[PDB]
Amino acid sequence: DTNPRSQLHSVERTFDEVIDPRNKNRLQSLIHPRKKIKAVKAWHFFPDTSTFDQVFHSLKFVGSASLSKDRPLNEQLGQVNASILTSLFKPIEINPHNKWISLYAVTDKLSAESFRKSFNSIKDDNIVNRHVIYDHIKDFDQMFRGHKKLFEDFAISFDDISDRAFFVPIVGRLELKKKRIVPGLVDMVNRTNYAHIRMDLRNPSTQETAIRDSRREQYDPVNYSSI
Amino acid sequence: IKQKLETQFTCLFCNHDNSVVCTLDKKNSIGLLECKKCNLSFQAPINSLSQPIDIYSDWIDACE
Amino acid sequence: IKLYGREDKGTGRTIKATLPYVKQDIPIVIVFRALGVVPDGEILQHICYDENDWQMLEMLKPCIEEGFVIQDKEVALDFIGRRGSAALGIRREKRIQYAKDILQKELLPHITQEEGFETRKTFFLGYMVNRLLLCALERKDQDDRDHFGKKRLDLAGPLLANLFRILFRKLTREIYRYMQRCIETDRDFNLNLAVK
Amino acid sequence: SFRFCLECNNMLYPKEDKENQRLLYSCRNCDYTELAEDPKVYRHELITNIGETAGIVDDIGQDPTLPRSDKECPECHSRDCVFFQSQQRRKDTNMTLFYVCLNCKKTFRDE
Amino acid sequence: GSPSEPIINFLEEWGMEPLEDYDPAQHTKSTRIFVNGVWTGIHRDPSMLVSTMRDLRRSGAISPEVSIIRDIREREFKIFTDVGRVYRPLFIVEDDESKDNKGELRITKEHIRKIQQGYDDDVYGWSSLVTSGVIEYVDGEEEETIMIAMTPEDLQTNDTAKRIKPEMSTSSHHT
Amino acid sequence: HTKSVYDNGETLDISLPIHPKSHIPQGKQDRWVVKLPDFLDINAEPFDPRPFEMNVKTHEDKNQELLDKLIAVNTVRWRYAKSETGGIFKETNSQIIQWEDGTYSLRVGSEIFDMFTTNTDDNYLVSEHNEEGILMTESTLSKSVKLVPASFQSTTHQKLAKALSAKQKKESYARSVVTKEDPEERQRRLESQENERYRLERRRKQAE
Amino acid sequence: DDTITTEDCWTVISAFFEEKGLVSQQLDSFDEFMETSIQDLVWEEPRLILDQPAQHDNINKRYEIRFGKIYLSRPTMTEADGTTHAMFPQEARLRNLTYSSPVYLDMEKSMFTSIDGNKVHIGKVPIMLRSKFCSLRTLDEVDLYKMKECPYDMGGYFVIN
Amino acid sequence: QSPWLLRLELDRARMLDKQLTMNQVADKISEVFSDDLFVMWSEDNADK
Amino acid sequence: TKDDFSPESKGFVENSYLRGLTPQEFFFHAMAGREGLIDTAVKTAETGYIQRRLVK
Ligand SMILES: [Zn+2]
Ligand SMILES: [Zn+2]
Ligand SMILES: [Zn+2]
Repeated sequence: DTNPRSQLHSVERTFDEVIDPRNKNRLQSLIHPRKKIKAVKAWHFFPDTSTFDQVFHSLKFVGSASLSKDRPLNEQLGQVNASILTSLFKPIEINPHNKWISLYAVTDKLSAESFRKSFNSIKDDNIVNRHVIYDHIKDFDQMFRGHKKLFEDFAISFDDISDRAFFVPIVGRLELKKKRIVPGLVDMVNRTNYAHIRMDLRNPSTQETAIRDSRREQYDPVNYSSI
Repeated sequence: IKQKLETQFTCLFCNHDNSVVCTLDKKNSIGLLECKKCNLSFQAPINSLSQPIDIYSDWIDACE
Repeated sequence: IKLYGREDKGTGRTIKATLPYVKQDIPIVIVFRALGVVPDGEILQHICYDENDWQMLEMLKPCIEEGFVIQDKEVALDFIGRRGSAALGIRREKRIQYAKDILQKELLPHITQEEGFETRKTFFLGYMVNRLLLCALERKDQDDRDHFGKKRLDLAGPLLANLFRILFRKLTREIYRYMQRCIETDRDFNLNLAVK
Repeated sequence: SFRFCLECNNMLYPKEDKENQRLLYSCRNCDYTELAEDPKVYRHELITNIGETAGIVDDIGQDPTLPRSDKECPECHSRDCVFFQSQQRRKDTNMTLFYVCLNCKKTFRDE
Repeated sequence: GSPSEPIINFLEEWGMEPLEDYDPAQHTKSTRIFVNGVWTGIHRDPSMLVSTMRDLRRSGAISPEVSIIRDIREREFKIFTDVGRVYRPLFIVEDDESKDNKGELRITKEHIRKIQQGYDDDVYGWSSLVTSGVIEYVDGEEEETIMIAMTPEDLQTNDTAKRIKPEMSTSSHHT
Repeated sequence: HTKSVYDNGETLDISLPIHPKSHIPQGKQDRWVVKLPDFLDINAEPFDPRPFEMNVKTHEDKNQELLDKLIAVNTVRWRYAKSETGGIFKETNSQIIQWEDGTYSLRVGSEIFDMFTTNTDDNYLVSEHNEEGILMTESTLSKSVKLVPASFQSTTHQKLAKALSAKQKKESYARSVVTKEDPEERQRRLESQENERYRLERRRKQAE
Repeated sequence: DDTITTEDCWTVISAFFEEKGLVSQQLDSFDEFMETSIQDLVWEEPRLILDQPAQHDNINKRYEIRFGKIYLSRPTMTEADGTTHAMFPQEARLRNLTYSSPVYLDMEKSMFTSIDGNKVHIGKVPIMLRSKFCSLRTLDEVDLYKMKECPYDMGGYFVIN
Repeated sequence: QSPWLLRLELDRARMLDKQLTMNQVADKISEVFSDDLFVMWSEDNADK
Repeated sequence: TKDDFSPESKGFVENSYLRGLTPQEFFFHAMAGREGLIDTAVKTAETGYIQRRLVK
C-alpha cells in the first residue's frame, strides 16, 4: 500500500470511521482488543486555536525545591490554591555564568481568587483594571532542555459539555532547584529583584492582536486569515 | 602542630623556582607560604582537608 | 570507590572515590556536590531507597560529616581540579574548566559524553554506593569472580580490531609528521607519498 | 530515620539548650532549629535481626526456580505456597524457612 | 554484538520511563532497567515487559543472541547486547498457564518432518527453528533465572543394571 | 527566622495583554502531559488531500518507507467538514476512549493505544512572554501519560517490529573492488619522480 | 500430537551442525571485522587538521584531510617481474607467501583559507580461510579438487609466510 | 555531671551463660574509669 | 530448584561406574577430578622448593 492513492484512501477511511460520542449503542459496540471491555465515555481530540500563538513550557521542581516539601512556604501560600495557580516567574541573568528565576505570588486569598476568576472567565471584551501586587517568595536555580521536534510533548485539557479534548504543544522543560545565596553577593542580590510587582489588566492592543492572529494563521486560516 | 614542607612552587616576585616552603598549622587553622629568597610571607585560612596545593592556589588568586 | 575503616578501627568509616587523572582519593560527598547536587537530603535520596534502613544511614553519617566543609558546586569543582594532576599553578577559572572536562568526560564514559546530561551519572554513583554499602553490611554475598556469565571471549574480530586501531593511529601520526615536514616547501604533495 | 532542615535540606544535628534544658535539632548552615520529640539521640545494635525477613517482594511468586510447597497459609489458607531460607547470609545465619502464599504473600515460619 | 538502539526504542515504547521522571520516595517499588550495564530507566510492571521482550526475541524481531535477564530478588531487569558472550541453545517448554499445552515442549513432530524434508509447507533449517519460537539461546547469566529439564522424559511425573534418576522430592511440583 | 532579603519595595507597573480563550476548564485546572511516541504523530495543520497525495515520497529503503507510511497513517489530523445545513464544522479523526476500568486510550482510526498515567507533583504549565521576559502560569500538570500499543496483534506494533527487525539486518560498509596492478606502484613511481626533482632542484640551487 | 524421542533430538542437532558448522565463530568474527569494523576504526578519527596563520597579510590557512570509504579486494599476488594475479591458499602455502588482501582508503584533502584524492593503499590485511573474503568461499566441490584443497578442510586460520 | 545518658542492654541469655554478675560488670567499669562515670545497673529480676 | 540441600543436589553420586553416571553426577565428579589434578600440579612445585631448601 505504498501507492499515494492507497495512503490517501486510508486517510479518508480513518476520517470516516470516527465514532459519534453521543451514539451510546455504537460506543458500546467498540470493545478493547485485549481487555475485552466495553467503552463508557468518549471525547473528540482537537487542537487549540487561541493558544498556538503563545509559548508553553513544562516547569518542574527538582528535589528539595518541591513546594509540598517546603512546609513554611506552603503554609504561607495556602495549604488547589489560587495563589499557586496565579504565580509569576521572572528569569533574570546577570551574566552567562550567573542565572536564576524569581517567583512571585498573591499573598491575599481574596485578591488571588478574584484574579483567577477574572482570568478564567475571559470570553468577552471587557476587563476590569485589577492592579494586583505580587510579592516575591523564593528564587531557584534553573536549567532548560529544548525539544528538537515541535510537538514532542503535548498537554491534554478536557471539555465535557462539548465532548472534546484540546491539546497544546510544549516547547521545552524548565527545572528549578533550591539555591543558597552566597553571603558575599547579597549586596548585588538586593539590586536585582524587587519586593513587589504590580500587574495591571488591560485589553490587548489592536496591533498586537493582529500580530497574534497572523501567527495563528498558520494553523487556522478559515477564521483568522487577513483580508 | 605546625607542619613545614618544601614545595616546588614558583615565587611571583623573585621568579626563583624551588624556593617555596609551606607552613600550615592545623591547631590554629592557618597556612604560611614563605619564599626562601624573597622572605615574603603569605597567610591564608585552611580547613581540615587543606593541602599545600590549596594554599598555593589561594596565593595565586590573591596575587591576581 | 573504596570504603576505608576496618571493623571498630579507623574511627569513621569514610568512603573515598578514585577518579581518573586524579592523584588522591576524594570523599564521595565532594564528588556528588561536584556533579551538581549540593543539599544532603537530595544526596541521601540518590543513594538510599528506604529511609527506615537506619544502618546504611549511620554508615553514611561519617561521609557527610567529613564532606560538610564543602557546601557549593564551584568550590567542589575547584577542589577536584586542584588534585587533577594537571599543570601546577593553574588559575581558578581554568582549574574549574579542567574539572568540568575531567568530570563530563573520562568519568563513567560508557554512560554519556554530552553536556547537561549528568543526572544519570549521579544516579549511577548512587547505585554504586548502594551496592558497596549493601555488600559491606553483609546483606549480600560479594560478587563471584569466577562466575562465567561475567566473562567475555575475544575472537579474531576484537583482537584484529585492537591491533588495527593501534597500527592505524601509528600511520596517522606518520602522515601528520610527513605533512608538517613537507608543508615547509609549500608543494602540492600527492598524498600518495605521505602514506606508508 | 533522621530529619533534615525544611528550608536548607541539610542534616539537623542534636543540640541542648543550657538555659532551657531541652533537646533540639539545629542545622549548621542555617539558624533553623526544631524541638526534639524523642530522647533516643543515638542507638547502636550489637546483634541485629533486620534484613532477615525484610527481603520480600510482591512478585516473588513468579520465580520458576523457587520450590513450591503445600504448607497452609494462616491468612488465605491456600494449598500452594513458595518457601525460601533467610536472605541475610552471615556465616552464623539460621536455616529457618520463610513461606509466602500466592494471594496474601504473608511471611511466616513452621516454628 | 548487536546495536542497542532498537532495544531502547522498544523499552520506551512499552512504558519504560526515563530517569529524570524518577523520584526514589515515589517509585519505592519500581524495577530498575539496565541495558549493556548502564541504568537507563525504571518500570513499574516488569512482568509484562519481560514477557513482551522475550516474545519479541522468540519471534525474531530482536536478535536471538540478545540476553534478557530478570532478577526478581534484586528488582532489576538487565539486557545485554554485548559482544563475546558464550551462549548455547535449549528447547522451550510452554509455561503459559492459560495455554492447553502447558508444561510441554513446543517442538512437535511437524517441525521434525519439516527439518527432514528441508522446506516448509506454505529452506527450513536451524534458523527457522530458532525464529519460530521453539529453540532459544541462553548465556551464563540468563541461566541463573531458568529451570531446565535434563530430558524430555523429565517433563512428566527394580533393575540392578539400569541407573537411578534423582528423586527430586523437595518440590511438590515443578514448572 | 530567615529574614526577608528584599525590603526595598520597588514595584513595576507592567500591564500584560491577555486574549480570550476558546474554551475554559471546568472544576479543575488540570492537564495531562503525554509523551509522543515515534509511531504516532500530530498534524495540527488542516488536512489537505491534494497536497498530501502530491507529496507522497517513495524511497528505495524499504524500512524507511514503511516507517513513513506507518507514521503517516497513524498521524493525528483534522479537516473542515461541510455540514448538511451549509455550515462549516471542525472534524477530527482522533478520539479518546475511557473503558469500564477507568483507563484511558488514544484512538486514531481503528488503532487503539493505551495510556499509562503516573502522578506527578509540583509540575505546572506556564505561558512564555518573551517580549517582556516573564513567565505566566497556565495550569497544573498533575499526571504524566505514556502511550503504549494495545496488543501484539495490532498492525502498528507489527509494522514497528518489522521495521526494526529489518533495519538491523542491513549492515555492509566496506565496498569490494578489483586490483589490476601492484598497489605499491604509485608510491614507487612518485618517489622516483620526487627524487628526480630533488636532484634537479639541488643542481639549480647550487647554480643559483 | 506425538512424543519427541532421542532420535528427533539428534535430527535437530544434525540441523544445527548443517547450518553452523564447527568453526562458525571464527569465520563470523572475522567477517564482522572486515565488513564493518575496519570502516568504524577509520572513522573513529576522521579528520587530520593543520592550520597556519601566515604573516610573511594575515592569511589563516587550514589544511585538513578526511578519510572516506574502505575498499577491499580479493587476495592478490604481485610477482617480482610486475605481473599481478589472483592467489589461492595452496600456492601461498607452497611458496611461503602470505594470504592477504590490499585495503584502499579514500582521502579527501581540503584547503581552508580565511584572511583574518582517491583510493590510496594503506596496507594488506591477512584473510582467514573460508571466510567471506576468501577465494574458496565460492568454487563448489569440483573446483576445490582442482585447486588441491581438501574438501574436509574447515578454514578458520590464516596463512602467514 | 552531664545530662547525657549512656545506657546499654546486656543479653540476659549470654550473661547467664558466661556465669557473670551485673555487680561484677559494674565493678569492672568503675575500676577502669575510677569515679569519672556514675553507673547504675538493673537487678537480675528485671525483664531486661 | 533453589535452596535444595538433598544429597543428590550437592554432589552425591548414587550410582556406580558399572551402572553409569547421570549428567549431573558426571559434572560434579568432573569438578572433583579437576580439583585433584590442580592440587597435584600445584603442590609439586612447593614440595620441590621445600626439598631444595632442606638439602641446601
Ligand atoms: Zn621570591
Ligand atoms: Zn541549613
Ligand atoms: Zn493465599
